[PDB]
This record gives sequence, C-alpha cells and structure tokens, in this order.
Amino acid sequence: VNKIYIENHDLMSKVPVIEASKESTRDDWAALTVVADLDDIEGQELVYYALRFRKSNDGVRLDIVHNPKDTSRSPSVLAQRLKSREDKLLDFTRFLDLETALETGEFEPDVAYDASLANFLASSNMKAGDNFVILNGRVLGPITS
Ligand SMILES: CCCCCCCCCCCCOCCOCCOCCOCCOCCCCCOCCOCCO
Repeated sequence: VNKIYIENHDLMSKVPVIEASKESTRDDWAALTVVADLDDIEGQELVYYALRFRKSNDGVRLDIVHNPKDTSRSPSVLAQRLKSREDKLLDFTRFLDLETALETGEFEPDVAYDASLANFLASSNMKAGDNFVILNGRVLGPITS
C-alpha cells in the first residue's frame, strides 16, 4: 500500500504541499496527491479543484506534482514557481491566481528533482503528461482529455 510513498521521498519532499491543519482530527485526515500537466489548462483546472477541496476540508494533506508531457522545459521549473508561492495556495480565490503563480519566476533546473519525477512515473506505471490523483495510496486515472 505504502510503496508509492516510500520509494519517492526525494520527489515528495520537494513538491508544493498544504499540510493537514494541526487543529483537524485524525479521522478527518486524508492524503491527496494531484499529479497533472500544469503546462495546459486541463491540468491546471484539476489542481484548482484540489486547492478548493483542501480549502474546505482541512484534514487533507494535499501535494502537487507537475507532470508535463513535454520536458523541453525542466519539470522542476513550474514545481519551483509553485513551491515559492506555497504559503499563498489557500489565498487563491480565482483560477487566474493559479495561472499567475505558474507564469513567472526564474529558477535553476533541479536535475535530481527531474530524475526523481521520471522515476516516480516509471515505477507508478504512469506517463509523462498524465493527469491523475493518489488518494491514501490508491492511484486513480489517468483522467483523459
Ligand atoms: C474527475 C475527477 C475530478 C477530481 C476533482 C479534484 C480532485 C480533488 C477531489 C478528491 C477528493 C476525493 O476524496 C473525497 C473524500 O474525502 C472527503 C474529505 O474527507 C476526508 C476524510 O476521510 C477519512 C477516511 O476515513 C477513515 C477514518 C476511519 C476512522 C474510524 O474511526 C472509528 C474510531 O471510533 C472509535 C474510537 O473511539
């Protein structure tokens, strides 16, 4: 059950995270990962829905894995842009706010991060560009077009 979470600590340590509230209960806890291609509106839309879900459900730990189909730009670039605005993620009220968060910010590519992402996909039998979620170890998707 756990294996997806054990084999990918390096990746999962670097992605944007909204932790479960401290004041939330153990029974309200859930672990939701959204894996989506943030180069495209459909992937962005899925993350936006997940942000809205977390805003209203504060026992949820949400983390976000940018999973582009095209890797000409390092997958770590949008990841770092979003990571740099982690404290703002629950202040978003508008889809445009997420778009804006992804649009600018100069970051060196993280070569090790990119390799950890490729490894995560391979070992999870998913493809670059696929949009999916992991809920308490259950992988659901891909969610097609
Ligand atoms: C096409 C797909 C579109 C996707 C939309 C955007 C993606 C985000 C949406 C994903 C949401 C999926 O999950 C929804 C369910 O979660 C709702 C929030 O609730 C989380 C809580 O879940 C807890 C699960 O329950 C397990 C706890 C069991 C506890 C048992 O307690 C008994 C103890 O009692 C005796 C003790 O004295």
